Amino acid sequence: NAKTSTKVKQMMDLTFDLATPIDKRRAAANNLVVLAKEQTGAELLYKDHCIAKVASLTKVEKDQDIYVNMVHLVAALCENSVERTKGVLTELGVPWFMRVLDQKHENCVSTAQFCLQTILNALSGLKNKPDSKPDKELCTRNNREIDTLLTCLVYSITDRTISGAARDGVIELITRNVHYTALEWAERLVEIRGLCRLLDVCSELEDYKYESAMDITGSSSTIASVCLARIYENMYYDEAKARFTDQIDEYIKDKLLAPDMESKVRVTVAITALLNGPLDVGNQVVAREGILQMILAMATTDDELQQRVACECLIAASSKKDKAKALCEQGVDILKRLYHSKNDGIRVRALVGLCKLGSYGGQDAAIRPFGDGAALKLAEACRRFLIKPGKDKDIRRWAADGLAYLTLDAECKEKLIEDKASIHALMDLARGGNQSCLYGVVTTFVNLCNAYEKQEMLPEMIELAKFAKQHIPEEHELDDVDFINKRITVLANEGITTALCALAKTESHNSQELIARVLNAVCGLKELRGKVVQEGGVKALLRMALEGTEKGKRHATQALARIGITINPEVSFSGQRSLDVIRPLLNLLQQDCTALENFESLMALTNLASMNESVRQRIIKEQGVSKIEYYLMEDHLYLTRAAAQCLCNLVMSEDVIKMFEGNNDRVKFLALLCEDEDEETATACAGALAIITSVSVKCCEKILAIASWLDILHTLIANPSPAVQHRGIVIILNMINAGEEIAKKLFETDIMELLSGLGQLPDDTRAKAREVATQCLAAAERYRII
Repeated sequence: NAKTSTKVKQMMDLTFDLATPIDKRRAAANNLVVLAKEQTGAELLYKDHCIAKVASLTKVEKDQDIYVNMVHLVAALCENSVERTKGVLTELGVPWFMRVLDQKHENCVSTAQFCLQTILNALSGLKNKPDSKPDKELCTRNNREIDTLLTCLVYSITDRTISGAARDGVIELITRNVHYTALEWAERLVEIRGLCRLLDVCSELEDYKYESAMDITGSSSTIASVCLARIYENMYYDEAKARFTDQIDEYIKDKLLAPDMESKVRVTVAITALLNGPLDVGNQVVAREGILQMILAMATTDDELQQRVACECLIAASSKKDKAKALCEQGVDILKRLYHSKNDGIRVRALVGLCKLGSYGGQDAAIRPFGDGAALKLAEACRRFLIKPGKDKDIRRWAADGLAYLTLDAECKEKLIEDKASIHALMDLARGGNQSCLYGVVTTFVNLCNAYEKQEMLPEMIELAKFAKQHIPEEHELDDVDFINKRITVLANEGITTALCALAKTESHNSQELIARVLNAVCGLKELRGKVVQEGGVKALLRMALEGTEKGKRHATQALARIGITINPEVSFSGQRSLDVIRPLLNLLQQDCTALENFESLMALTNLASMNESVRQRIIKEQGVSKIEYYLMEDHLYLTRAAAQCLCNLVMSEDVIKMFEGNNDRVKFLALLCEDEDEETATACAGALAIITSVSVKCCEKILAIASWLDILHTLIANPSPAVQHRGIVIILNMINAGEEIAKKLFETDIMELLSGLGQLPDDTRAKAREVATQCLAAAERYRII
């Protein structure tokens, strides 16, 4: 370790003395390198009081590049070290990270969050790997620090010291970690009265700032609602959902005494955020009570502020098919009135209120919603708000909430996709990352792509769904297809991938499902796969494939499968990515997925298995061999080919070979697949079995154990496919060379005679087979000399 030590000190130095200029950065970006996990690397910088030097350099440091690489440095050191972590928590305070968050320069928030995460990780045994759970043990030993960490975060939520960006980053951090049960953060947070604190952020008004104000962003109310909801998803028993709703209920009662306008305006804005979050709780609260009456009342006054706020609440109240049919009675009349307001922000909100109510229920009567031209009319209204240059505002967020409903209508989809100015407006909105417009904009995109969940018809006899099939069902009926594709193309072409990645920041599984639907839809066109990759699609989809809705994950995985088929995986999935993706892809191989999902998975896995022994290795450890194998027994013209082709790349790993050596019919069935009518299927199999017999004497024996293996070997030798026969005679050589007693069973049959017919002949179509055959005869000579 002589070497390492010296460089460390060389770099430590260059970095911290302000002499070295653009030389400083070299040391930094490189400093960070040497720690990278490597213990004998970190152990030192910790020991040469690096943590301290970083605390000095950072308060003075003005170059944003060096500054960031410094925080990475702190993270690198904590990584998987309870010690250096505990140690680091003492030398800088948790509040030192909470300051990196509030630094108002670029890339701070992501990096701050990465340390905090790394810290939370080391303390609890969490590894920064997909589907890692925390060590129950380390969660007890360090529960003091783990908890000191949570309480820090909850107390940062409403802290008026920090700016919006940082508040978001904090709330996000909490959303991400609440679900792990060995941490009990869901419960622990509800004790510290975290819910009230989240609600406080929700009811912070971004327009009119009442005297008591914290700095927020467009995404603050949304981000906070998703948190509220995620926390509730983890109130497991009935008693815990109790404590939750009770805390909320209480928080409302409190605000509703001394009901000045501020107190009223805030409670309703919070209730709105609460419906748009944990819906049941939102509803149990609207019930108790006559807050419905209170809202209607506010909507009826003549102050545009109560109007505004009350609309959003009405709009939010309608999120039940049940409580909307119940709501129209009284409220619709107010909405129609507000729909006539000269106040743009009010009109548009009222318009969304009405589009939402109007949307139920376009399956039931089979009769489409907004008949008789209402759909086109309302859409035109939304178009005008969307383009409206006159207010450069969040009036657009609502225009698009509107189109998320109208766009279910065919004619509407079509006007909209023709309307380039509006497609740009929508792109500019998503591109601007503002989380409050995700639902509207992305749903509109889903609609235009026809990517909404179709009517799912399932089979009696699931086990037979794929058997013997000779064709894979198109996703769309033939009339629709070309219009749909023209549409998906105009989206892809105005950079919908970058725009959605901007939004993918979200922690909402349901929000991720929408995004995953649109990206899958794009990847459905091979010509567009290129773009998606180059606009950063793979990183987003990979996250979305590992954590989300069962359906959302599915869509995201299939979109990755598609990219994998067309952009070589050595490029689209290097390097850690090629490993992370394997688990999700194997899940597309299950019986309840579509033949298309199976096929696109098999194809991608074949490509992935071709990379290195490392990716093969992950495929194996995840039970993948048997999951893929299943398809060889369907007589499916595409599924079986793909599976055979994939398997032909797995046998490159000796560990797979050992599977063929065991007690099973892997060698049997692979040999029988050699007689397959489909050339490519037969080629992959004889290829694979050639590879196997080339390295496994035991496998050559298993072949001789097959019912009428000689019949099988005749078929190979005389195969019309010059490729199969080449692979086939190679198998025979591999057996001959495997041992005298295998060779002898062979020499007892007409095989050697047969093979003496394929004499050497360099320029022939079958030159290769002739060559291997000549060597077969020659091998049988070595034996006879003895």
